[PDB]
Amino acid sequence: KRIPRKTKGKSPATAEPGTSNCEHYKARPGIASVQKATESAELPMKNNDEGTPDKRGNTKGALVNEHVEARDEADDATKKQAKDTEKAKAQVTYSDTGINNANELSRSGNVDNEGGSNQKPMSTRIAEATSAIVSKHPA
Amino acid sequence: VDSDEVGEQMEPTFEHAVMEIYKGIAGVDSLDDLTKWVLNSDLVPHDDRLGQLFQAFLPLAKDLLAPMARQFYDNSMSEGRLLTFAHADSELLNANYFGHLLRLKIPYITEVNLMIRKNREGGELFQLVLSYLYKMYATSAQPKWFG
Repeated sequence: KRIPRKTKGKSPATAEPGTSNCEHYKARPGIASVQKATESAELPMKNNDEGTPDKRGNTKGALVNEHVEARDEADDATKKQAKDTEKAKAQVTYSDTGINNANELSRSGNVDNEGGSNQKPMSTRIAEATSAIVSKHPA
Repeated sequence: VDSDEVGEQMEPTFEHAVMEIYKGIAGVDSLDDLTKWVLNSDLVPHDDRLGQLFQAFLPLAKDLLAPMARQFYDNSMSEGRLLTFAHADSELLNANYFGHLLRLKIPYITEVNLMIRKNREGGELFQLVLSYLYKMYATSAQPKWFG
């Protein structure tokens, strides 16, 4: 009973002759090592929620070109790979491969869902567009 | 002369100075997390992580321990002949030690004593990682049989 949430959300009987444990078995592949490797590889995939609206309607993310996004993310993945393998230069690189990939894109906060730029947040666009209609009481 | 004497005579003592080494790492946040990030579920730590830790441990040993020892061993040499111990020949070589430099070695597995003994500063895992660092600061040469 009373399972809490995790996200704010709102709207004669002697000893039997067979039981014992002392020693005399060590798992060869390594139970703790395999267990840690499983713990590592068990993690859910990352959430890439850029270019998606907030609740107010403003697409979340940084303001820079999508190709720059792709290159920066490839570089960041290479750097994180180098850190994970504990070397100054990563061996499995995602950037500066032999392939020409100059047409690749990604999802930044620069473009909204209409296809237009994101120089202004949608709240600001809507507010300015609605401000050009309001009248007032006569003097 | 005990092996710890040259490191104990400092306001932050040497082992206390190296206990704060986990701040330089990319992220550890605690000495126990350092001992867990270094060697896995037995000894024989990860060589890459041990290297990342040694690159920080070294400047503490070249800039503090060597200058302090260069004066301590002179003060000791002034007041008579003494039999002095150390944890690595580099300690007696960097700090310019005068006398006979006898490397030595024992017929046991020294790494298990670091778990048997209890009341040492920092966890037993920290004493052991410290021993690994000294062993990595060792300038390979024949230890030649303490007997």
